[PDB]
Amino acid sequence: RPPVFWLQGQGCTGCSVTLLNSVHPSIADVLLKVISLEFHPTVMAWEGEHAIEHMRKVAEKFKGKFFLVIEGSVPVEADGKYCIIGEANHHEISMVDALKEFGPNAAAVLAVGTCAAYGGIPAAEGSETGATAVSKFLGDNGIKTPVVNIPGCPPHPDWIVGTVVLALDAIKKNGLEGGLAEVVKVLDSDGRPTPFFGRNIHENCPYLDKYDEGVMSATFTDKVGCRYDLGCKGPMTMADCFERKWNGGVNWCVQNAVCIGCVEPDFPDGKSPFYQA
Amino acid sequence: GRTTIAIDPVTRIEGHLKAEVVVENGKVVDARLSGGMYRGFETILRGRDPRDASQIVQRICGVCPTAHSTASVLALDEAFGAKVPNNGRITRNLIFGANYLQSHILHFYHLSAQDFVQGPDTAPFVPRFPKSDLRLSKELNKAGVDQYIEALEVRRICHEMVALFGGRMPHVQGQVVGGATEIPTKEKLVEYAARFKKVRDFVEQKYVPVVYTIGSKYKDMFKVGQGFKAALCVGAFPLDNSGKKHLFMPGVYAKGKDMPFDPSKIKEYVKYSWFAEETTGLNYKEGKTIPAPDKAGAYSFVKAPRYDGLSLEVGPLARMWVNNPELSPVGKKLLKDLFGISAKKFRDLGEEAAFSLMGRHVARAEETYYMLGAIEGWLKEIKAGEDTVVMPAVPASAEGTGFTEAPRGSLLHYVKVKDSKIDNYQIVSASLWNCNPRDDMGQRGAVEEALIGIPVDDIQNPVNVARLIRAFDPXLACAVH
Ligand code: SF4
Ligand code: SF4
Ligand code: FCO
Ligand SMILES: [Cl-]
Ligand SMILES: [Fe+2]
Ligand code: NI
Ligand SMILES: [S]
Repeated sequence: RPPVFWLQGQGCTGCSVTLLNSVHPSIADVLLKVISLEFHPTVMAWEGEHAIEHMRKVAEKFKGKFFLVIEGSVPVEADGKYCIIGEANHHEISMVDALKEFGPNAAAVLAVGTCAAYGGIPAAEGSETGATAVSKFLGDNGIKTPVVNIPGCPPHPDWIVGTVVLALDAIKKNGLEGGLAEVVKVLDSDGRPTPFFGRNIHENCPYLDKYDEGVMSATFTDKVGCRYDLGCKGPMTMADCFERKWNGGVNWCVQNAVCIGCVEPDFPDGKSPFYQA
Repeated sequence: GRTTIAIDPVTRIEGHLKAEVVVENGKVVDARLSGGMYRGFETILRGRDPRDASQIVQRICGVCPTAHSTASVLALDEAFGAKVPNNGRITRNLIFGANYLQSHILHFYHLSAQDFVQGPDTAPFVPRFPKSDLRLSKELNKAGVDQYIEALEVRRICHEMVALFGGRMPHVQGQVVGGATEIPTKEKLVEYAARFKKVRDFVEQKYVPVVYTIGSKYKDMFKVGQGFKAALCVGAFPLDNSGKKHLFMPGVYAKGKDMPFDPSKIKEYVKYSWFAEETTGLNYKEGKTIPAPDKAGAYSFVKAPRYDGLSLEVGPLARMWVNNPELSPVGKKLLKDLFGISAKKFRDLGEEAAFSLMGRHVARAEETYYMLGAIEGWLKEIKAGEDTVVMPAVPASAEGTGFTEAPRGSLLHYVKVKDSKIDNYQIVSASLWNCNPRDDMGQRGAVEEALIGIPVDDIQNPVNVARLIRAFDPXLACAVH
């Protein structure tokens, strides 16, 4: 079980909650059998300066071999004062600082959620914190650590867990450098694992017949027609929600209402207004 | 003889919180809480189609998104003039109430229980404080761990209930201005009730008992954490279409006195918050959010809300105290057996014990039980197949306010629409009421004050600082937004 540090910047913790909803494997199995989640402020036992010190002791022991999950975007305005994630040595730690410290020494960075991957809502029109995507922030600072984007607001648990297993199985078969190269090969131009983001929702939507017939729902509660006029962004969205659906398979956005394109890099503004085409 | 302790991050909460206390003669004598992360939803929302708000604002928090969804659609309902169908009112209650169960179960087991239970000998359950003050027997402790692990599946099932009519979770698609987007079918109501049975059983047989049990091993924790002993409830879960009967009814409790809830008496101070000096003292209808991250003297991105100048707390304790319902059966039983206390209604714990570190865990477990009956009712009240939504037009100019109770306390959204776009949007959230800094008058926030008097007999293992905080179930993403 490789060591994993989970750092939260400008996040809503939705990435962590969706992971707790993992079915196969259960979250208990992921934690106890797949990864060693050494730092995670929402669920870990210790606290404060000691939790940070523990992470540093593990980071220094496993330099170059630990995996760094980043939730939320990184605010660069005001010298990082818009996201303080901890304090050690009477020294406040910003997300900018923390990412410069640990980013270089990770085997890989998993930017989970649209905020970390692409900037998302904290980076949208009207914001003023300098919210920055992880891959951009690292490049801007000369950090060459590979980044895998697992977007979505939130991602499906299978997308996060699935990508970790994908990379761990690659690394077992081909070693660290070779395994990560095999991973990059299966990323699309937006950094996303094609197993989960390789198919367009609309092209696979069960209401595609109604769409072509031009039969549109006019009220949300009308489950016969296509949802396009209500605002469905399925036609511009790459995810497998039509197949694996959500929360143990009980529903998904297009059946219930509309797709809002939460996995795409221009979320939210490029997918807004949500409730008109 | 004064020692200052700083804890950043406070873990097993949601979001970014620094706690700084001064310890004197083995007790906290001063406290400051800093919400360290800001996003600025109230400015981000400006200029948008108002209907977008009921998706955007959920991203305030991924633990309680259905609460922000609810407050937003209620505010939009008033602004748009939308008459929500009766069946949609019930569907909303089913969507939202199911996350009350998830959030309360999540909090006690996966955030709070490690305060009292030693987990397996692997990360993230180790390492921890050498002297963690973990008092439980080997037998009860393993029961703790067994229930923690079971709670993982139970809370996942709660989100399955949410998603059945809500579309997915976190971040529901199923609540919009005008009602609910998916009519409950008989088939999916069975799927909802099937899961509800499993959660009910876990709540009645495991969660409520273990809170009383574990508390009995920590009776000193009922004698600290009283703070201001002042509470707020704004009402939640409409029981009719008149807007006057609710599962939790509004009310304020302060200085031993019950008083009605008047929202014009809410103001948000910013002297010790990182916002422009000129924006202080505002009611939410005139609220302003101008970040000032370098402003001297400030130490938090959380505004300081005050009710008529009062610093109040919110949450299950606040609601159960204000509403003073009947206690659960097993609560009466175990208060008798394990604490030598005779009680029928929630206030029979008395003010000192209810307003305590461990009392707030008790209030949360009791409320979880209380909610079981509400949901059962709505599963009977709902009419499979009946329409749940109206499709209202966007108003050119309007305002609305949505009031509800999030799992962690009172929540309101206010929206002002101008030119068919959002002109102002102001959020007064639950952990805002609990985890705020001093107001312009130097009065501390609710948890800042409740920390006063907490025991720290071992400055190197100061476990009671964060234990007290966790009893309030904080969510700093909600508090700052
Ligand atoms: S517009 Fe939306 S609902 Fe219609 S076919 Fe495409 S994905 Fe399906
Ligand atoms: S259906 Fe659309 S909005 Fe819903 S989770 Fe998938 S990509 Fe996101
Ligand atoms: N519950 C929840 Fe979130 C907070 N605090 C809100 O409101
Ligand atoms: Cl909620
Ligand atoms: Fe606010
Ligand atoms: Ni929250
Ligand atoms: S929350």
